[PDB]
Amino acid sequence: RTPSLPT
Amino acid sequence: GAMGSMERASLIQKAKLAEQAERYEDMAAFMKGAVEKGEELSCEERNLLSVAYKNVVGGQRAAWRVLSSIEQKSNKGPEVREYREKVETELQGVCDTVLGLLDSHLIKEAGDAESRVFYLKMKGDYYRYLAEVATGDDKKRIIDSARSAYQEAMDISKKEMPPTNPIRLGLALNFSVFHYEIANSPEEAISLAKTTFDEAMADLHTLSEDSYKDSTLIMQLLRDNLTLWT
Ligand SMILES: *Cc1ccc(-n2c(-c3cccnc3)nc3ccccc32)cc1Br
Repeated sequence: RTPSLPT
Repeated sequence: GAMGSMERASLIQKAKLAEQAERYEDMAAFMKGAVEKGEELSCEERNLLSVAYKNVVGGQRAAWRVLSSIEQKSNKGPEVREYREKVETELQGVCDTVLGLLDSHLIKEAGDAESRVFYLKMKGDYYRYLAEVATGDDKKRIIDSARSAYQEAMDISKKEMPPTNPIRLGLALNFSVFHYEIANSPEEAISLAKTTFDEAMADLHTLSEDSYKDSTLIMQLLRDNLTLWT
């Protein structure tokens, strides 16, 4: 899965 | 709810403490309590809400993926499926709680672009998480709900925010992920990431050093995805 915005 | 007797300011203070203690379930419960006080949230408060639930659901999603992978390799008794279902239901419940807070009544009271875009982005993200685990009759509607929320957020951000605004950038990053991972639209994903990157690059000259650091961080995440997808 591709990375979304991290925290 | 259970936080009904605690002062709003105490809930926010305790959310910050829970963040420091890496107690994200507590953090989320404190922020839910704060939202349920009925007042609008500040920028800092919106970010506390986001951090808390992203950490909670992030753990759940990671567990679901581990279990789903095992289940698929098994296809043995019903246990793997049962436990995957248990984690799935708990994840769905967290998503439903967040969606509930946005609908009752964060989005309807959010008039400024920064707040309204932030909440619609969150709405897109949590429908996206629901989509990741959906299989039944409502899967297409779930995907469309994510899409609709992200699209409204994008339309406002394009009208009201500069191309370097971190919220605008993070929204584009996550909508591009939606297209690639959920909507089976890799070309749309790539286009959105590249147009967002390029328009931001051209506006960096307007920024302070601190703003520049924020914007370029998110731009690098866009670039990282483009590198992975091409
Ligand atoms: C979805 C999302 C996007 C952007 C950030 N965020 C912000 C920010 C600025 C103004 C208001 N809210 C958030 N600043 C950031 C710097 C670095 C990385 C991300 C940043 C947060 C979220 Br949840």
